Amino acid sequence: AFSAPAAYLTHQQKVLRLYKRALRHLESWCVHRDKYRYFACLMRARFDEHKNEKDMVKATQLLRQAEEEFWYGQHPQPYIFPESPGGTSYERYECYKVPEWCLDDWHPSEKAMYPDYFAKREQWKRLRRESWEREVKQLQEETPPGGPRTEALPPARKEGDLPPLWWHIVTRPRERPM
Amino acid sequence: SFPKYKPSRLATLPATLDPAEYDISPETRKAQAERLAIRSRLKREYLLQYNDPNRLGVIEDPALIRWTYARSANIYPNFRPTPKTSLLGALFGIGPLFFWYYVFKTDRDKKEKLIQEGKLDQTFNISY
Amino acid sequence: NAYSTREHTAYYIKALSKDLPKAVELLADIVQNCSLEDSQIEKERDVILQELQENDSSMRDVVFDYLHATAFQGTPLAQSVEGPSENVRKLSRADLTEYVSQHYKAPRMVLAAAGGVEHRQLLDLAQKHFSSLSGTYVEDAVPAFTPCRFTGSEIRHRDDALPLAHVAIAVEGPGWANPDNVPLQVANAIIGHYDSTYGGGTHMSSTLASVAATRKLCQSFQTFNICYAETGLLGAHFVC
Amino acid sequence: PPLTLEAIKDRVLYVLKLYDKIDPEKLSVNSHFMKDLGLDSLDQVEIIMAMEDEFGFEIPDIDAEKLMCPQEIVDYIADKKDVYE
Repeated sequence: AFSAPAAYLTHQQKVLRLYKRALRHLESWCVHRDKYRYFACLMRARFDEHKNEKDMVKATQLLRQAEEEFWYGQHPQPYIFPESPGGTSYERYECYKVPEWCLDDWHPSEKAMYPDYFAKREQWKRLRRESWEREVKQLQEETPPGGPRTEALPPARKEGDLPPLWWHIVTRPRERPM
Repeated sequence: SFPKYKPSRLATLPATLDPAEYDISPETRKAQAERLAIRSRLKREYLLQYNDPNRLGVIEDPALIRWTYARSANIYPNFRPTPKTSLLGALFGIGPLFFWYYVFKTDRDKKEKLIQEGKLDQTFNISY
Repeated sequence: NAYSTREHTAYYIKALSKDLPKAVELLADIVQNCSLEDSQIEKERDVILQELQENDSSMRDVVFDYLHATAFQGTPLAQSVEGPSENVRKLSRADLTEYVSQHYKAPRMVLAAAGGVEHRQLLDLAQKHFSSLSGTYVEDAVPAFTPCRFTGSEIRHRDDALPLAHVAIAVEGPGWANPDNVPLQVANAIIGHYDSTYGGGTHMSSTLASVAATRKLCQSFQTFNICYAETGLLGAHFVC
Repeated sequence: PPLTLEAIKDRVLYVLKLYDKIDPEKLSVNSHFMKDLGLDSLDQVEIIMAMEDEFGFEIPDIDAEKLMCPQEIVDYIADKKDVYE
């Protein structure tokens, strides 16, 4: 689901990321909601103060100094969402995630236990097998002569065509497979 | 003026605190775009093979083959007996052996001396 | 007229007050809509190389360039304004256009007037002519100011053929904004300046000047306080 | 905790309505914060943070900046949580 990255981060995006990091670390330091709200409004005012600086050199120096302040003031143990990277539950269910291709190796008796599901799976396999050629053709056509200069992939131009390189994204293992 | 962060080999400098991330030039942006181009081409090739409904097996990554070869095969062909290589080899190969010889020989000689002088206790040491 | 320094570049027009609008128009055209035509580029390359050959004669400029090279070695300030001859021959229209785009920006420019100029008239003319110029940097490429290290060093080009010896000695000094600049300027005024043409000679208050006149030690000696944003060269230059 | 699509939409609209700067009446699933509403970028950051706190899952910054709409937030949450109804 992650969007393709860009070659560089714009100054606005860097400022936004600094804002988010500062707010989250402040919330870590300000455990109680009221103190967090007060100091968060303070931080928003701090950003607004130089929101409209015309000189880009001055704004860049301000961003640099703000990052230095953030590193000094970062919470040693910032709060991490349980399922986020570094979180307590990050990748906890990875082992339970199993690739779709495994079902093909099931014994016929096992596949018999779930007939309708495997019929639907055969339908999906047919869809992928038909769509592959058109997807390759579309990717070739849209691709620039030098080569793909970004990771972004084109959407389906015409009806009856699936988005190019759609199988793994669509059939990715469920977040909580069990 | 909060104290600055001294980067080290096991504590890399944060990109936020990178002195170069705030001095960007046209050439640097061009280079970044080229690096993204390389990555995008590699990812396109990989995803094309990875989503191929006919492919059955590993997608041989040349990079992994190169890493394994460089870490095993290419070492001796690209080795030249040099002052650093020769001295480090001598030290780390034969040095420890002579240190352990000194240690064990001294200990054993002391033990033998004590046994000869009848000045060692083996009252119940009957299982060697 | 125009003057370029290691830290500043200026274009100014001396003109009658009644001609202020046309002067503003011409300055705007020069700053923004500069052709940088290639043929003129080649001719100016020839001219610049010839002038680099000429400046070698000027001993004082050569000595001050050496002083900057040795004192601020490894830093942008060491570079001369004219630049190496190899760069001059290798420069291209693309590089000049890029320099104008990156360094010529509205926030980094000041339009200044003196004499019979009404500030309202100047502001209106600037809005008319200088408004288009922008401070945005293409692809968010913003130049970053770099503090420059001062290194105690000695650069001696020994050319005994030369008639007289030029020596420039300096210590690191305050920046432009440092309040210490005034007392250092007072101290340098105390040290003074002397040239053989000076009439005062021995009776001059400056002890160095009096001694040089009495013993004819030096043809010329002057004290300089060269200041850049974060560093400066404080010292003296004497030909002897 | 089925976390159906309608529940996600209702909770996102809940958070946005409790947002003082947004006027509740004109708030709609398709009300782009940047254009239809008057929110600026920092308001986009704050609203994304509020959503991630409400649902307890962190939206990566690259994806977070591009939402620009409540329905986009709802569908992204559905994709992350595998909500198919």
